Amino acid sequence: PPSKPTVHIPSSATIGSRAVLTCSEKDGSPPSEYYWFKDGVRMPLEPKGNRAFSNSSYSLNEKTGELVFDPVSAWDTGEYTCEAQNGYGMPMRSEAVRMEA
Amino acid sequence: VYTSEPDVRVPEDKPAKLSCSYSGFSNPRVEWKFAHGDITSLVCYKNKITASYADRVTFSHSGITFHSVTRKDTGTYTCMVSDDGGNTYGEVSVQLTVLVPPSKPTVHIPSSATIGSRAVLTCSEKDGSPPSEYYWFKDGVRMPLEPKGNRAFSNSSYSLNEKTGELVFDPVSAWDTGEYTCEAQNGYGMPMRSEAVRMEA
Amino acid sequence: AQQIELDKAALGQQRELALKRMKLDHQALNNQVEQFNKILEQRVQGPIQSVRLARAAGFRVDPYSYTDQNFYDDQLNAIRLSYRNLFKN
Amino acid sequence: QQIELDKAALGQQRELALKRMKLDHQALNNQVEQFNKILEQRVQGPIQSVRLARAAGFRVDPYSYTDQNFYDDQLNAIRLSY
Amino acid sequence: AQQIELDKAALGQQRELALKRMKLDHQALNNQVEQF
Amino acid sequence: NKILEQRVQGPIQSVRLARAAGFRVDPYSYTDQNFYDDQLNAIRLSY
Amino acid sequence: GWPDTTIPEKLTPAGDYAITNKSGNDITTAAGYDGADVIVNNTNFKGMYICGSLQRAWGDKKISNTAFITTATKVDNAIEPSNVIDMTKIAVYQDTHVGKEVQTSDDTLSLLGYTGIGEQAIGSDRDRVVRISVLPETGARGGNHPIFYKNSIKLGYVIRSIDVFNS
Ligand SMILES: [K+]
Repeated sequence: PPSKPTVHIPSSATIGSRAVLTCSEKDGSPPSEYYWFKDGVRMPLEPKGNRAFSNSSYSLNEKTGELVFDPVSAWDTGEYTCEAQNGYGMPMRSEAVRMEA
Repeated sequence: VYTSEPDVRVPEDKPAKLSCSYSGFSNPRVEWKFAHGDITSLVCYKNKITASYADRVTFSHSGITFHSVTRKDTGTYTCMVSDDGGNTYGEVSVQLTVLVPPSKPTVHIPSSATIGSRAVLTCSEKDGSPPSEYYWFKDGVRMPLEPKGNRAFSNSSYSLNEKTGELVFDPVSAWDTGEYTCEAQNGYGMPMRSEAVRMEA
Repeated sequence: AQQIELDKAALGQQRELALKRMKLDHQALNNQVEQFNKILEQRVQGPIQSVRLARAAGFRVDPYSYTDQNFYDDQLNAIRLSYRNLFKN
Repeated sequence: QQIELDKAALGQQRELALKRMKLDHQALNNQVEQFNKILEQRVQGPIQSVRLARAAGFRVDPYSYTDQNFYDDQLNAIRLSY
Repeated sequence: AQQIELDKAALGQQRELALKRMKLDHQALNNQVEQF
Repeated sequence: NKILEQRVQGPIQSVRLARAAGFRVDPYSYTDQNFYDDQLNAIRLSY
Repeated sequence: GWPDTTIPEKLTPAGDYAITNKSGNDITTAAGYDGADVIVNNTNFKGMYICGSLQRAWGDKKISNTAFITTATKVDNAIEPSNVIDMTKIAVYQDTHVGKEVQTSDDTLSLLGYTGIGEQAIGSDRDRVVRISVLPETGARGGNHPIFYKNSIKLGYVIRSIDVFNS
């Protein structure tokens, strides 16, 4: 399965800045993917949709969890967390962490 | 959101099912969308199939089904689902591969070679669905992945891209003459053996 | 100018508050029907919601037994049923 | 320069109370179809419930199919605004 | 002419927006009878 | 929604609770249908 | 030993089980099963059976899988209910691992279950019963009436059972 994955988060970025969030795991066999939360609800694959995230802007490297915020909008504040899963066992989740604009 | 079988493999014209198991919603709304490389389209919207595909495709909010398929329908599908207004949300992606077996592939033989020089043998095929790997022959028998070993072949030398066909006599030897062929297969259907050709050293 | 300047945005700030107490009033008004347009459905599934129930915890319930043709299709089948056995040996 | 703010703040009373007046239309436009629906289901629900249970093969109990009691849900969806 | 121009235009809105409600007030009335 | 969520998962639990000890079951009162008119005060009439 | 119950409807058997409560959900547990407005069965092999399917053949590894059978008329990718059984109306949905070639798959099958969740009895809709040409049938006599013999049966994906009628 995935082990509990590592992450890296700046707790607060500047409004209209750039920011990056990652989630890493070691025991992924097959390689564990990564999917992000925000206040619990899982993050889309793109902000491009009627998602409440049409204003925001980012991309994903779901195999790497390399979540972007380029630019960082004001509303992009949230409780972000990744959910590691190789589609086997159980999806393991990282710590609870915030981010602020 | 939840699914059961992402790696679907089917022939042409035959069915499919694309499970989209969701949970925890009150007034959901479902969104399927096609995707392959540059191409993108909507299959469904508001629990309703898009007119481009409704004439053959069905619907059910556990997952959809194609009454029939083509290789063009291959790609990637994504059952984006949301509560009414995004109070709750999830996603899932599914990718597909219709099974067209390969055809008699195109071959590439310099029928003559200089010895100590370099020759290049390649093979090429169109109906790879999935991409049809190649496995080379000499004199009817099959050539290794590496000539190193108790092969009767390590005296010569070559290098492969067996999925692609890039076979190179690096270098050629006088011993290397024989009757060569590429053997096409995508792990489905019969292997399409190609035209056999000499290689004059 | 400052007296205006904070009032330049006071209205748009009230425009933020305004739509949202208009939203909540809309969030429940539709939801009033969401409660209602399916409580009525339960009356449509009166029987099975009781029989799919008791069979689950855990009884031996056997509603299928009936004897009287009070449906107008049952006897009408019996009309034809008795009409065929009559001619056909 | 008190005019551009009043030209717009006419103007916020206006299109707000608009929506207020609009939403009070759906307060009752939804209510009527929350009521006129009854008089169909007053007859149609039972017709479908019995059309349902007949599929399995149950008894039908031809006295209790007509609710007539729980279809006093009109009693709370009856206006007397005042 | 701010205190003579933009005082009467609002009166139209103050007028109409009530008469909107007068219908909706009138609407429940005759809708009640139809509902009665 | 808790109501309709209970509404089977009451009696079920209640019976399976009682039957774990081995009572007579009273196979009409397992389902109540009256006390589960507590919807009646949990209904909007927002107005 | 071939059974008698048609499918309810046209359907293209192409995938896995799926049932959903409320027409707005998907559920995979008991409390969710009973805790249900209704049951929907968004499945593609709904009114079918659960036979064992030893699934042999010449030169075919990839061990046996389960089958699903009814009577129905087959049209090129799907089926439709017919109840007048002939040599053409037989139906199966077992994956015998066929690539690009005739298989010649001998098989054996034993009646073992059902699929049509949401239903609540079998042998009650005569229109779905498989008869060759004629259906034996009676009505009340004297003051005596007919009967059936109830007999529980398996269901497949869900642990519950369902009630058969038997003459
Ligand atoms: K086999």
